[PDB]
Amino acid sequence: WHINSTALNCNESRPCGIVPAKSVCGPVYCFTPSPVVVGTTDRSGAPTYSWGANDTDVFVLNNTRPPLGNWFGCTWMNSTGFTKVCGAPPSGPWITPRCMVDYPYRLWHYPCTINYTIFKVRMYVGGVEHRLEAACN
Amino acid sequence: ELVLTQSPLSLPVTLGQPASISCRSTQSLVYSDGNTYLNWFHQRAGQPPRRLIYKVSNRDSGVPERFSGSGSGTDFTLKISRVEAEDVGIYYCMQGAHWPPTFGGGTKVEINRTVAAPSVFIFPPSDEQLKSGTASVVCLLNNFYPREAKVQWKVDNALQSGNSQESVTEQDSKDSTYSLSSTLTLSKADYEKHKVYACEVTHQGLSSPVTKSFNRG
Amino acid sequence: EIVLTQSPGILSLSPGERATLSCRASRTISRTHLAWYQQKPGQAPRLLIYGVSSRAIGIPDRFSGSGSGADFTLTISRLEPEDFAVYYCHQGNSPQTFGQGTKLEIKRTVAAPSVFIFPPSDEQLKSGTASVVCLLNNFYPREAKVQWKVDNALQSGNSQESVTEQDSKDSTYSLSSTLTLSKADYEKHKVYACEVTHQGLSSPVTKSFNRG
Amino acid sequence: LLEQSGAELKKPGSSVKVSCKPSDGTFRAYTLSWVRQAPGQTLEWMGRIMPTVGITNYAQKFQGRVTISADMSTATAYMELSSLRSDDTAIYYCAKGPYVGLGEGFSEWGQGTLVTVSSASTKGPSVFPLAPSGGTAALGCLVKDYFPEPVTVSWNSGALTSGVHTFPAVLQSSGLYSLSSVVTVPSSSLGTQTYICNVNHKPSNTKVDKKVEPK
Amino acid sequence: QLQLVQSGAEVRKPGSSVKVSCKAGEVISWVRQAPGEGLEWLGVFIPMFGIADYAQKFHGRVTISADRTTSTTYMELSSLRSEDTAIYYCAKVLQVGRNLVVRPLDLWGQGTLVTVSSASTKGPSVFPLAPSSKSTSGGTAALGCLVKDYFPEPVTVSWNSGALTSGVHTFPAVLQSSGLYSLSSVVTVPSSSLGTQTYICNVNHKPSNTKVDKKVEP
Ligand SMILES: *[C@@H]1O[C@H](CO)[C@@H](O[C@@H]2O[C@H](CO)[C@@H](O)[C@H](O)[C@H]2NC(C)=O)[C@H](O)[C@H]1NC(C)=O
Ligand SMILES: *[C@@H]1O[C@H](CO)[C@@H](O[C@@H]2O[C@H](CO)[C@@H](O)[C@H](O)[C@H]2NC(C)=O)[C@H](O)[C@H]1NC(C)=O
Ligand SMILES: *[C@@H]1O[C@H](CO)[C@@H](O)[C@H](O)[C@H]1NC(C)=O
Repeated sequence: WHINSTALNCNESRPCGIVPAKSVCGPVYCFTPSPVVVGTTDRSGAPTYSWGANDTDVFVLNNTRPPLGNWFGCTWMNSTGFTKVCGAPPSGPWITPRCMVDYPYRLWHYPCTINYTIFKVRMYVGGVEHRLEAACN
Repeated sequence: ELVLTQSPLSLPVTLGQPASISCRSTQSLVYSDGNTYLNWFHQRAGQPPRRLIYKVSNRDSGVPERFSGSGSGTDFTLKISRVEAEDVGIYYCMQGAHWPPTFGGGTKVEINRTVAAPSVFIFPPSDEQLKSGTASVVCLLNNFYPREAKVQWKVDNALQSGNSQESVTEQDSKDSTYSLSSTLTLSKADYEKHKVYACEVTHQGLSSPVTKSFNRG
Repeated sequence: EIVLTQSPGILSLSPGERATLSCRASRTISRTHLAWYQQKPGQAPRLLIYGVSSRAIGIPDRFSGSGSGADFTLTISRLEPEDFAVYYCHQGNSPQTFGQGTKLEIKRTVAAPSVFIFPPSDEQLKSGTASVVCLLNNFYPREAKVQWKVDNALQSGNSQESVTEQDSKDSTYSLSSTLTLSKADYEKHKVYACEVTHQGLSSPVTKSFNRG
Repeated sequence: LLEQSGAELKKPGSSVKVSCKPSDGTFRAYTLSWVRQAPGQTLEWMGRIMPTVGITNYAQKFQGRVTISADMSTATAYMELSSLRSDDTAIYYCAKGPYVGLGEGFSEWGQGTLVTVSSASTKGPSVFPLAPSGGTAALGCLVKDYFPEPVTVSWNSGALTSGVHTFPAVLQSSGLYSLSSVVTVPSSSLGTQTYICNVNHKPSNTKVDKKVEPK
Repeated sequence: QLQLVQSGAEVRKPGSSVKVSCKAGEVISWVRQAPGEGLEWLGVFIPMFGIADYAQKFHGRVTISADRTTSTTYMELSSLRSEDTAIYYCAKVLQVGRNLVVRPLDLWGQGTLVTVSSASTKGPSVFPLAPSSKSTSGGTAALGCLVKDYFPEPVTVSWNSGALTSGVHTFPAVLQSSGLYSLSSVVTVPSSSLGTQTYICNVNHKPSNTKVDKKVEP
């Protein structure tokens, strides 16, 4: 993942569709269920490298169900500091009634899962194999 | 796990007549998000495929109204209201409902305009080829139909076999004809041993077999 | 990558007038994230204008930026002796490129340089090398030319120049050219001249000396 | 419009890289897929890459033997197909699928890249004219002993396109290919107009413009 | 926390890696400036996320480190070459708007001079530039000292222990073709005091621990 296209708009610190980058801070994470970072992007354009400063930078999060389509759903942190989600999980991205997808900014986006345990799980969606990291109780 | 059957595999239809291509799957293509993802593609000879139908009922731009798709679930149908000379080639049905996205078996469409006799031409070999080790004589069949055609090589009025190469073209989308080219490859030393070379063409449109020959050699 | 072309290269104005600097860009700089900086010789830069119009803390009201898109302007309401320095513009994306800078110097009466030439010392000749220094002091403008003449032969590629910063007392530059030779090649000739050409000199002035 | 790499001959066991360049010169929001077609087979989807975000997904058949890489600031997508085999020779297309994902198919396709695998050496084409009845006059231009495919033929520098017929390539006993190309023009213009077939073989890197004359 | 400080000057050889500390808050950044050349933008850094962006030119060899507790942002440049010889500044971005890294830098460090050369630390050889009573212009003679063959930067020259300041011109150092620097410092004095006044240049080169007082006489 590149920080060149990563929106940093921190102040005083269901369909996904498209989200303006002026109201997001930190990386935008989406789950295929494997974690994927989406960089700041022009409206149907090349990925821009402005740290989410420019007012035309958005996050193209257009979604279809994941076996042969885009990530399940995306999660991120917005400017005020609230966890904003979209789409459907595999609230947070749940692959199991007691298991979340582990990613670098999981603790920042969901601090309630700090005492969770990390396991190496396998999830089969469609016909493709995904070896991801899971945080469970 | 999943497979698509394209029936019929070869659908010859007359000009200006309806024609339907059925595409059947094993599972339902409704998918999770409720949008049935089946696509139809048209491929010509020498050109990459282009999309005509991006959803079972959705028509893509730049496509005449003579096309339409139908079906739901497992059975699907690509019907053509009026078949023109333009609509030739192979037709594929593509499904994007179950990983991985596979294409159909292919349906080659042929037109049924009849009784076109070939204009047979013959070409003596070039001197530059005679300067090399081998020489080739070329027999030409232009703008003919049906595709069934039988050419025979008469070297000094004697039958020839085992050294002739035929090349048939795709059905022309302009006038629904074919074209065939024969090539007789033999050494220059074996070329001098004869004087009259001929290629005799037999066809349905010709009552008597037409033969074109040259007396030099 | 953005490029930032500043115009002009060197601005020559007098204390009391008004300056107008331009920072032309090649691509639009996002939305007003462009900054301006001043740098005095021997010091770190200083932030003057940020956001193309807002003023920084402590910056006097004489400075003011403007413009939008690919054209930008910084205007100092009235120039004072503490404003003549080199200015840079700072831009909204990943390259975060800088300009090459514009020099603000005091426009002064054209002063002719005082040409002094120094033969190499004997302590240096005992080491194996010989350097001939030519001095130009208190001249304006900065554009000056020196040409060494070893036995009246025009030299090239064997001399290095050095120019001081513009003085603050009289706003004059100073130049020093050092002609480096070997101990053998120095004792092979007798005439060593230093030809100087300048705007304040109607005729090219030449200061020379002989070994002895 | 999508640009694509030229034809290549790779001996078995080596690798091949096919390029796919958009006409705009900048990547956008779409999924880029790679679909090949073996001789006498149906279209086979190989892999998909989302170049805006960098997600790759390959089919189970080519897993561990194909890799699709896209370079930013260059507007090119590469398909590294390692460990080649005689059955892997085909025409490789790069198709533009919606950023939404595959399922709706592909809006635009590549021009097609023919990658041939063989232990035989690359050989250049020799051209021989066909001297000029069905009511009209015939006129031809023959290409013989070239390998591998393909060969493109333009009559008159792309100006004469009406009445052209380029026959498919035929395999010879010596392992070489040969194609013909004939046009039909009236007999009145046989002495007032000259025709020049342009032959191009990308592996041979040679272009010959032989002139046909009625004799 | 009135201002931030920087690490002291250092000299390295090609291929080595140099680190510069920056002790003092958000968006600490770094820039450099070649002698007599415009400023070049080096990578910026966020204390909140701990990850840093960098410019295209040297991205493969620049690493920004940051220390917990007290603000001690580091700066390491790998595979040094002669082009990297410059003074490096660290800077804090002030009055951050909605975007974290986009706002401009305000305060700067004192400046760390990094010299990348193969030559070794050598003291200067001070040679006198003798004055002449014929070269005078308006009763003002010229005399000076030639600080030659020293490394590395910098060197300080004063006259009569600071008692003679008016008319003193110390030219910037030129980089000779051998890898060593050469400096010249002149002073103008009236021709009448050439045989009655003592003129001594005070040459001080700290990197080599060398101080020389040279007496200039006609
Ligand atoms: C960041 O996300 C939070 C939560 O979604 C937003 O806070 C909400 O703002 C709306 C605005 O009308 C209020 O109605 C809600 O009550 C707020 N929710 C909470 C929990 O306070 C916030 O607005 C977003 N950031 C921005 C830029 O608006
Ligand atoms: C984001 O930055 C880009 C590059 O500066 C801006 O793109 C320019 O947009 C203007 C106005 O629409 C066009 O006239 C230019 O042709 C564009 N330049 C390029 C190189 O594409 C874009 O407008 C910026 N976004 C915002 C909201 O300011
Ligand atoms: C993304 O989705 C939005 C909302 O449906 C749509 O307007 C836009 O065209 C889509 N863009 C792409 C590249 O699919």
